[PDB]
Amino acid sequence: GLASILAIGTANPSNCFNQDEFPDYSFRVTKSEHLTSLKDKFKRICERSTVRKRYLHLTEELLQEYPSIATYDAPSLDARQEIEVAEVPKLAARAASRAIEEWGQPKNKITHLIFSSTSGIEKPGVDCHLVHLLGLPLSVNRVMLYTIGCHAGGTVLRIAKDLAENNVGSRVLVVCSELTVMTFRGPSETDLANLIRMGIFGDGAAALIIGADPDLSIEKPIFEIFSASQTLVPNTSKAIRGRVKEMGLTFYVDKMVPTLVASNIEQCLDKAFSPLGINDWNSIFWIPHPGGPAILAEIEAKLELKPGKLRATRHVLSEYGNMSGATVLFILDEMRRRSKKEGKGTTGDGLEWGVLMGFGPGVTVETIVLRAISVV
Repeated sequence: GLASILAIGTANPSNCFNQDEFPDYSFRVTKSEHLTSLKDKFKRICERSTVRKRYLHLTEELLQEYPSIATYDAPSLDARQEIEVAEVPKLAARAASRAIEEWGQPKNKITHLIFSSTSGIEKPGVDCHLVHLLGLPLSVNRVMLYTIGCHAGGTVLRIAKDLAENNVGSRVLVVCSELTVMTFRGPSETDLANLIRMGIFGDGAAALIIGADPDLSIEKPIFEIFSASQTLVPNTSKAIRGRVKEMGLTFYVDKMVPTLVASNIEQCLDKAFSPLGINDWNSIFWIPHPGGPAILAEIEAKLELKPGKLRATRHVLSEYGNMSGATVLFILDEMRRRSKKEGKGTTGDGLEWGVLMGFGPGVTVETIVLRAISVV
């Protein structure tokens, strides 16, 4: 049958930053408190973000130990790499442990590992580090995806489906582990995209167990991955940009990205749901990647979605910020948990069919058709 999500675990850095206090904090540790005009622009960015809290690995203590990271352009990649090759696997392990505990099965039955990370590019990779941290079998088939990034939630589900469905008895540990250590830099009037980034983006790791043909005596499917499509939006390379440089990972998101996504989402939805004869975008549950509040606003407006469709998505954006590829997996967890707490008939807010969408560099749209499972 279809590749099924059997368990979902999440983890965040232990340090929590309230958005109210973040402009004061960020401008102090980057020695920028004298840039009162720029700090005012960032408070406004933070007020419109709809982000209330984020978890960040970067503390004032780490910036004091690695002062190059607190600047904008100073050579800092070695420092960032030293932090992330250690921390990306550790956070991944915390999320994978929660996923494996919910799953309830022994780690000997994990046959595949898909690991997506922006950070910690190294040989051997954070996928190997995770195998040794979790004590996974040495024979686990690994797919290490470095630097995708924001659509990676859809990417790992697309790859997990084919691995799970082509290997009888296979159980796929999927992990997205995202720290902002690699992209964090001091504020500048010469980089608006990075002001937005330092307002919206938070750290997090989400892990899940995928298998086809679960043993229903011991395993509980939460969602089925019905189909997975990727597409490029034509002539939109350069709309979402990042390069690994001596200053770490650079970051650019164009102000037109909300419009570009909303302008293309209908084609993706039509290709995904026409085979099912589904047409009404209010009749399916929604897991859109919350790049920011503007992208969610434009999707709602364009598809004329009812006021509550994106409740789960907005909750995760508000409570954790944008955790890149991990975010949609956090939203899957939020949706199934809210569904149980509100006594809905399915894991997908009482609805049978759902869409999960990643938006990232390309510009790339990852469209996953999910089937919810009946709760009783």
